[PDB]
Amino acid sequence: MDQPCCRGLYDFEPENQGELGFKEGDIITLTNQIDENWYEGMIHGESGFFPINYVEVIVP
Repeated sequence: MDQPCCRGLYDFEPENQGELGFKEGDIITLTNQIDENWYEGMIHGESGFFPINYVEVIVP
């Protein structure tokens, strides 16, 4: 039982299906993944992917 989290350094509005939208300070709960480049998780009530180059995982 463990669900690591991360936080976006820069904001971004979702424009492509499958991706996850968020802003600065937005904490996302990860528990999925696409590849070694972009991960996957959910926020509030939606799922999507978010490359590490846009967030900072708090819990490795």
